[PDB]
Amino acid sequence: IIWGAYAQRNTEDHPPAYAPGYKTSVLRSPKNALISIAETLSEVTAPHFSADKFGPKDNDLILNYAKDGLPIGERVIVHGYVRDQFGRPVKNALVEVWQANASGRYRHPNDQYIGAMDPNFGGCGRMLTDDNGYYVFRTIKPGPYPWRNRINEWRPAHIHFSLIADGWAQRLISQFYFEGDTLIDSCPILKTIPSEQQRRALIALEDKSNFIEADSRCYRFDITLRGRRATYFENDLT
Amino acid sequence: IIWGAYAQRNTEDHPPAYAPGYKTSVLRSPKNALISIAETLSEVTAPHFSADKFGPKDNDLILNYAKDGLPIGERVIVHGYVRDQFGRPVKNALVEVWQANASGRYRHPNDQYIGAMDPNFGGCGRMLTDDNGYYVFRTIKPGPYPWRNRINEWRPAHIHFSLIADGWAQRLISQFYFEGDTLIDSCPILKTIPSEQQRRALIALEDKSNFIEADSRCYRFDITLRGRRATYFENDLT
Amino acid sequence: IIWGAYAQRNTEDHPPAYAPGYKTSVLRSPKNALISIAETLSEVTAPHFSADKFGPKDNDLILNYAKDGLPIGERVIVHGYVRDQFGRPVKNALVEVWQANASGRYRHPNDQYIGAMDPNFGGCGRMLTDDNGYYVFRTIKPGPYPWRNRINEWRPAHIHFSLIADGWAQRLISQFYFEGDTLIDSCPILKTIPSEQQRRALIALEDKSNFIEADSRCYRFDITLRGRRATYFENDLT
Amino acid sequence: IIWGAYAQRNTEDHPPAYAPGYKTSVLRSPKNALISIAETLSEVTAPHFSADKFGPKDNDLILNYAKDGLPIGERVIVHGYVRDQFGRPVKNALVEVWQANASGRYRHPNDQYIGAMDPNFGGCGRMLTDDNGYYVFRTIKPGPYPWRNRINEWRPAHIHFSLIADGWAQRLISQFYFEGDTLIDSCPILKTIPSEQQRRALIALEDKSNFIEADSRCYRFDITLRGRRATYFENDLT
Amino acid sequence: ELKETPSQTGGPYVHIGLLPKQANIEVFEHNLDNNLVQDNTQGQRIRLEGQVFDGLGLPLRDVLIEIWQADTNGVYPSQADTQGKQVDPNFLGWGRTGADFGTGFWSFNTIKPGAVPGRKGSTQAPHISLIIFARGINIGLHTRVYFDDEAEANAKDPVLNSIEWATRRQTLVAKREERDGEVVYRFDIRIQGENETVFFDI
Amino acid sequence: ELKETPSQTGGPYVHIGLLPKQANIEVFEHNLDNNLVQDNTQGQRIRLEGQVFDGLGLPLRDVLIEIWQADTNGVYPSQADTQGKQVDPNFLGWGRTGADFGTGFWSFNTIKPGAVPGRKGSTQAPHISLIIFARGINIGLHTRVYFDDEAEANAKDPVLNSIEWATRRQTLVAKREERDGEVVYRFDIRIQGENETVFFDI
Amino acid sequence: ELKETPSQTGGPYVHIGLLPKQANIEVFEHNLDNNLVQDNTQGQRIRLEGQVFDGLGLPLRDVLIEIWQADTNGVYPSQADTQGKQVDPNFLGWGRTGADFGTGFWSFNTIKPGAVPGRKGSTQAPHISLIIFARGINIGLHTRVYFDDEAEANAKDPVLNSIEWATRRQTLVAKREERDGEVVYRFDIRIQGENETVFFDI
Amino acid sequence: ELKETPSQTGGPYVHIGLLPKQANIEVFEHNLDNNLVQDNTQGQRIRLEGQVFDGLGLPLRDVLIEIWQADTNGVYPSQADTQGKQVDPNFLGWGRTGADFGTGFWSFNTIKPGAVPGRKGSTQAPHISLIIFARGINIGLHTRVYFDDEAEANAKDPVLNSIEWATRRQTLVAKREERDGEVVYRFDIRIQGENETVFFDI
Ligand SMILES: [Fe+3]
Ligand SMILES: [Fe+3]
Ligand SMILES: [Fe+3]
Ligand SMILES: [Fe+3]
Repeated sequence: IIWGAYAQRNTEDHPPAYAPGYKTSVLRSPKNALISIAETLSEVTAPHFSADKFGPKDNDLILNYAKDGLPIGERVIVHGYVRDQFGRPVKNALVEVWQANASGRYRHPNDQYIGAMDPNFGGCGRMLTDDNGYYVFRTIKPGPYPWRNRINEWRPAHIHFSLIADGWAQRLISQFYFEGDTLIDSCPILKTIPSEQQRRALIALEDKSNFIEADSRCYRFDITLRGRRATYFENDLT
Repeated sequence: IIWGAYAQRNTEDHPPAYAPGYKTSVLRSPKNALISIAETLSEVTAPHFSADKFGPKDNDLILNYAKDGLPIGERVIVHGYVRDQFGRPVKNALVEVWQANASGRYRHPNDQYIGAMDPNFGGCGRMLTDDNGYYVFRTIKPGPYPWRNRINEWRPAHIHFSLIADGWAQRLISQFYFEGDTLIDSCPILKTIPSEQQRRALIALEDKSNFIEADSRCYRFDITLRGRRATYFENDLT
Repeated sequence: IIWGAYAQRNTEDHPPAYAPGYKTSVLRSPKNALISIAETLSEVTAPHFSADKFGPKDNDLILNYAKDGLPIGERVIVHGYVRDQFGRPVKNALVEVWQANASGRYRHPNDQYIGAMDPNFGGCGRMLTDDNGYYVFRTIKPGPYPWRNRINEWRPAHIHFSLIADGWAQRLISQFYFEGDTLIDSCPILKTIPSEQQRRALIALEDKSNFIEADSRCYRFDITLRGRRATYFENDLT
Repeated sequence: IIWGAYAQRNTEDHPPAYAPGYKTSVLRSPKNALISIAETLSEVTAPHFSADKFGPKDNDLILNYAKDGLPIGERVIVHGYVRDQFGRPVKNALVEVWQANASGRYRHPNDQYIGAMDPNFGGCGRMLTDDNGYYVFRTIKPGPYPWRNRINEWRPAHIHFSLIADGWAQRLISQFYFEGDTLIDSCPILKTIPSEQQRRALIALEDKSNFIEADSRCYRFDITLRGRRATYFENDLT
Repeated sequence: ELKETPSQTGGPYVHIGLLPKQANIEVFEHNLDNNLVQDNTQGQRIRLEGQVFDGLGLPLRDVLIEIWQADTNGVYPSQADTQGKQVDPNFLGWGRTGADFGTGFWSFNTIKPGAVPGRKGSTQAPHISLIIFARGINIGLHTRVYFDDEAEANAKDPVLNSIEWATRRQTLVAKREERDGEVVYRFDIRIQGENETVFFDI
Repeated sequence: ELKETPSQTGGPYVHIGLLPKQANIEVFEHNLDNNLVQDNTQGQRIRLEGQVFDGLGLPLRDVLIEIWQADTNGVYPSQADTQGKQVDPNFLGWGRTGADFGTGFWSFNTIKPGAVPGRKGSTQAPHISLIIFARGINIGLHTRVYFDDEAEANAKDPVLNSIEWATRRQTLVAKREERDGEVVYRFDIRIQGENETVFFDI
Repeated sequence: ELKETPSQTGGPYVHIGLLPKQANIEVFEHNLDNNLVQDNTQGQRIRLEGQVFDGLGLPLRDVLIEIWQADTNGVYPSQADTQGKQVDPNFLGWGRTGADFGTGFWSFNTIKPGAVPGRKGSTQAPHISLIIFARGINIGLHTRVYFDDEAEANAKDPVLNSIEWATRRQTLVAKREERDGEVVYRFDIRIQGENETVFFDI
Repeated sequence: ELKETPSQTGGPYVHIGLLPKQANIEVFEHNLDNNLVQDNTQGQRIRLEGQVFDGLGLPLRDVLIEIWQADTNGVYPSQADTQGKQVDPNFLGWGRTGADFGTGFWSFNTIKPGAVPGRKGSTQAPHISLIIFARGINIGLHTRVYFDDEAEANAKDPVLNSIEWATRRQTLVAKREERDGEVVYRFDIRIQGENETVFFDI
């Protein structure tokens, strides 16, 4: 198999840069249209991260920052598969996540919300997907967070995630939400996405058969990245 | 009958000037709103073109540029009626058309697509409508054309057309497409038109009873221009 | 696994031999019913074709007959999978295709249609499916073709194909059409197939993510052959 | 305007020759398919009949055979328009009609039905359409007629008609029925027509505003013939 | 666009309306008939006769036949003829007849037509267009009658040559005979079966 | 009532159909062009020239421009002109041109128009109606060109005075120059941004 | 479970794709043909020839024919042959040909096949499997060719004996002839009508 | 086929997850950073630095930046590099950094990349691929950094030449400086407004 370029990003499946309902996008969006280019080796390659450098608790947000006791909050496991748009598993991709604690408070200098800080919770983790594109991490469910867009704006509970995979063209950062959260319907950040089906692609689903008795709940969440086409005739990549 | 002004152009029936999905419109659209004016003789008059100057093959794109043989591609006749918005025929209007060849290639210096050029095809024609507002021309069906808006953008097969009629206010340039072409649903240029019914007004329909056996297919396509109102009281035009 | 016979051909999924709307079938259809037989080694075996004999451009209809330049017309890739009725891939099957050029003209002595011949297009190709049952070829989209059934009859654009696979009982010749072609609904040859779902099984679908920018469109078309049942008790084949 | 050929007859809009439910068609239908030809002057021309030869009562079936008194039965006027398939009026076409009397009895040597003969009714008329394609005749509504197809077969009330118009290709003989007759749904002759919409095209409609008080009812029935296409390029007719 | 009114059989009494005399109904002063020769008509007089057979080989005794043809110089007496030539002024070009109720024989008295232009500059051999209607026939059947003494013209005729089964071409050729100085062409029509007559969709 | 057919961009190859010569296609014997002056045309000859700029200040090198105007006495060569005055018989009133592919410059050779009646007994200052089509422009943009040497007439012009932002009126006035005895009016069009040209919905 | 892709006629130009040489197209270096005999192929060489007739008794001049058969010892050159015997290594077992456009004759150069096992321990008489494709034929028609000099084996053949109308069995037997030392089997196929060839659903 | 998961802004606390040290969280033993130079890395060491500005001309103090580039010989340390050349074994090719919360300055310590093959046998000028994420940015913005001392290579670069507004090409060229023997390239990014940086859809 000789690989060609990644399929074009479908801009109608993503938010636009300028989205007035999300106020800080007004000054941080280009006024010119993006210039599309034909891909070269620069866009189809990406770095490789060795598992050797990852610690044993890097994917365990419940214990990786625990000092004197366990963090307070709802114990949950999140797992799923990362695939490309043609359904192929994405192997050894770097998945990084970060989130607030159970109070909706981020361990960040710029966060002054009154929700209480948890001395035993840090809020970040990472992991590599396996050969089947599977990932799994454990954490405390985050609480919704007020913020100033309109004065009484509230983000639904969410976990931020980032993927570095096989090609630079696949680079993606997004956020996932939890099935049933009523704030999902009012969030101006989620509403920057044009279609209802795409908004639903960011909701992690309760996975009841995978809850661990007397211990933790579980949510299932799959991620889809851009995929490469195969070439059978002229190979113009180089 | 004393004619008054043309009816106002309904801006909601046309694309807006700024349409971000069609990237080159971002820098080529005014930021100020258009200034509407009350019509004068300047807007209700237009030039007259005499049939005497038109050659016998000006409306025959199959033969008007043929040198050594016939152009390659699907033989088709396109015909229809030009009417104003109140249903009156538009007589002796100048209709000019241009298009790519069967490969989706334009005979233009700025077109470098790999689709092959056809030495026996030029791609432009013109004709005057008759007293019933009828027009008819023959051509080769054009092939769809890739272009750089997003990197893998493809125009559906189309024929560009222009009309100069009775009043300068009627001046119009547009494009028509062919019934059933699947690219029609994905074209960002066609999607600049706000309503689905107006997008459908640009699709030429297969006219099976008018195919010419063992020779050519036929498509029917009607065009509607702005119409003049009649005046029965004060005539303020001059 | 011990293989038994191919499953019975479902005659209601195919056209009947006598189909009066397709006039030449009136004198070329048996009046007696077909005699069904129980299969023997003669029906479950078939020949093997070695890849060694195939040239490098046998599946490239754009270049395999090109002499002075490229053929005129719409560049398209067609690909898909050949499976048996129980979903198993059909490996190393011989797929042969033939078609008219962009004008609807066949390079055949008996074709006198006025659509122009293309000196750089031949119209035939072949290929072997791979281990996943996948095939891919590139060509120029053919134009619809008038013919004399009723006097003004027109075939929709189509590509003829033939498969020789694992068993003689699977031998099949058919034709596929292109999504959206309006002639599909009027063709008496396609209407010889009794059911609407089976008529739809011959329509190749636009595969937009697999178009190659500034180069070629792509259509996806899968083929299903008869499948063999496995035997777990008496093996009466021999 | 230079006229080309008549549009192809749409065979799916007419009965087939072999229709086993209408028993006498079994031995009077060709087994070979019809051979379609391209039209010549022979098919596009037809004879002209001068109005001068028609008597004053040729379109009055109530009085044209009356000897001692008026025929017995329901006085009705039938009128309508003859147009071609593109909606143009058919001028000066010869329309001939014939039918049974009020008892369902034909004045024909081969009719032995017990329904009574009417000494003052003949049952045939003729007329030429006018410049608008209009025709009008007056008659007695015919009674339904038993006949031997299956033993208890009954034709709905009907009037037979024939048209000779502008081209030999338009030559047509058919029959029309009367709105609401319950036998229409059971007639095997009407059922030879494949589609329900075409069966409905033979039903004359009650035209209540055109009844003539204390005198006659009225039925409206329009007829559509094949139409000629116009030629704008090569004229191959001769 | 409208659909053509669907055809229906003429039925067994087609004579009442189209040949009232054969059904013994005298309601019209002028009656259309099978005699296309007027006293001043130009050309050689011929008689065209035959029978129409069903699938059992039996004649149809209730069949109605019409013919349409050009004059002696190959011009049609129709406003749609575009040859720019003057047509014989004493020629209708059309006639109608019914088979005899007892024998099944039908005939016309007409003139041998001249050759008419075919498409694209070709020339058609002399022919008469014929249509058949009857009980059992759902749509009028169209055929043509060519003449066996025009072998050279027939060999080059566009329509005859468009019939790919060459063996069927002969069913369209009438045989010339001579009964008492009169020239007679015999043309039997076989609707179904062996030697089935070619029928056209025109 | 019917809706107007919707507009679509002319696209980058608008020259193939409207100025085939600029695309090197010789298919027409008579070609429409940017020269409105015939030998016997009345009036003072002028040259109108300029460039069209996009929002970055760059010229459009694929733009197509047409103008429509009255003759030297202010009469339109159109059947819809109701002034009852005779128009110059050697004047089309219309022309078409394309910007040069390299420089972006466009021009017309025409005549300075006379004043035309405005609505309700008013008088319009001399002007030329202009329309612009190009890739990126979804509907042709209409504007007008007035002349800086007609200051008194411009001050009383109904359309100019209907623009309430007085500062924008100046974008519609071309500047008179004189290159070798020839009178030249320079009119640059700025589609977007600072000093954006006024566009009308007419 | 999926449904088989529906069949459609091969159409009149089936040669472009399956026998490009007959249509004068040289695009392939290796071309499939009607010669199954290689120099080292084992067995007695025979020529199989005939014509295919339509319902009027006329030959099809646009028909395409393929045959599939076992080698001289009755073994198929196919991985699906389960006899455990070694097949002739210089034998494809398959060939393709087209009827001549003028005469309608078709032929193959092959070898007389050996007897192949039938179901349940039976033995099939020597035969060649044959399929026909052409314009007008919606699904390829399958038949078999047996040999008249194998009367004893034919009498015991399972498939022939499964045809209950005994009179039709003879349509599947080819006639042995000898043209200049060469053995020729003549097998005409009648698609429709009298002596119609038996076709199988396999 | 599946649709790509939709993008969402990284938000103001993107550092917690991607640069925990900048947020004062020590949970990882190995931390990803902005230093791509290892002791044995080959090539000339350079420092790349700048600020990112919003539409008011103010620096973003919460922006996160990553770069991806080839080694000194123009080979990518990625299994998808098909050049068949050996890459520097002591080079990741990637780094990540955040703007300083007070000044808005960001920087990387890396190596000047070698030229990489472009499509169809062309050669790309030396460049670093860069992506920007921040509160307010819904999808990461892609751009490239070229070097002002590679004027000849830049002039022939395929991607730079694919930008039709030539005036915008300069926004992608970083300026070389020399602070104490160290080579520094300054590249400021203007997300919106005058001299807006070109962003690509890759
Ligand atoms: Fe009747
Ligand atoms: Fe275009
Ligand atoms: Fe075909
Ligand atoms: Fe957050």
